[PDB]
Amino acid sequence: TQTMKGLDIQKVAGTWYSLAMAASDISLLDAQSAPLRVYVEELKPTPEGDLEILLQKWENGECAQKKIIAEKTKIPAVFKIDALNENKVLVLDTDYKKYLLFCMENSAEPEQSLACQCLVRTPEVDDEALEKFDKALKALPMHIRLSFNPTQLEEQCHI
Amino acid sequence: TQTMKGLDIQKVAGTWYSLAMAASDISLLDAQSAPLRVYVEELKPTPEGDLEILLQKWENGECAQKKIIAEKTKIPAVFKIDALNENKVLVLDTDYKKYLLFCMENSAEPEQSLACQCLVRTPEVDDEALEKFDKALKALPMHIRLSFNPTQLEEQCHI
Ligand SMILES: [Zn+2]
Ligand SMILES: [Zn+2]
Ligand SMILES: [Zn+2]
Ligand SMILES: [Zn+2]
Ligand SMILES: [Zn+2]
Ligand SMILES: [Zn+2]
Repeated sequence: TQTMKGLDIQKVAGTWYSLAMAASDISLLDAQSAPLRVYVEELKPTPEGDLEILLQKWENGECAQKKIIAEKTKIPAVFKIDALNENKVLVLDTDYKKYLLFCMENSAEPEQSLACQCLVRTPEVDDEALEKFDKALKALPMHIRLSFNPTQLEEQCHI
Repeated sequence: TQTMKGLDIQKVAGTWYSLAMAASDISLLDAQSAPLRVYVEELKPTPEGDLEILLQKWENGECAQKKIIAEKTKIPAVFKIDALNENKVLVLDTDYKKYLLFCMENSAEPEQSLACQCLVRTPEVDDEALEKFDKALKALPMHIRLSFNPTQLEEQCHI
């Protein structure tokens, strides 16, 4: 799994939308109740160089907002978390203005816990971003891949 | 959507397993409760040239067996059904001995109803069949794609 070189984490700040999702195990994304079925609303980088990830997630028959604190590490573009039974956030690529690709995994069991997403800044299907997502997914052993249509992209998590 | 030329429907008879699934709309396969989340157990061709499709499907908190009668039509490899809010079964390709690729759709709304599967005769992940599945999927506008691991392939529909 190759991460991004020369990530300036301050420039990913602002609103985002989850466009596409992929995972190594089907049950990680199967249904809205799935453990890693999460929709990113906002990335908030901190002065220390950490990354706060604001997202929506299905729980108790409703979409609830969660904040995840990703601590920076000695490896660039890799952040430590303690949520969703995952411990690492990996930023694969971003142009800052349009798209951002990232993955979540558990270091102990990366084959059974790898979930990757393609984010966009506006709720519009960007074919360029999807091409870069699929290109990055070639090396990884993914068993499920999702891509939201324009309607679903606007709705994100919803009942 | 291009169907198979020279299909001998008698030779698809016997046990099958659903290896991979793809659909044009996410909600068609999202979760076991999804309308087109079906697992093919057996294909039974009839003397008239029809195709009985035996499958398992989630309903009322349990996997229930369903039989679908696919009537042959003036087009080879295309069969008429009246189930799952679909009206057509399309056989894309098969070698008879290992794999079979097929799709289901509603003629009225093919973009919102297209669901395609890759079947294998034994519960073992066949990379060759998946390559042919993905090759056939290139032309179609799929928004979700699933591929079962060895464990899931053996379980098919299960609580
Ligand atoms: Zn601070
Ligand atoms: Zn910190
Ligand atoms: Zn579409
Ligand atoms: Zn008969
Ligand atoms: Zn008949
Ligand atoms: Zn695998």
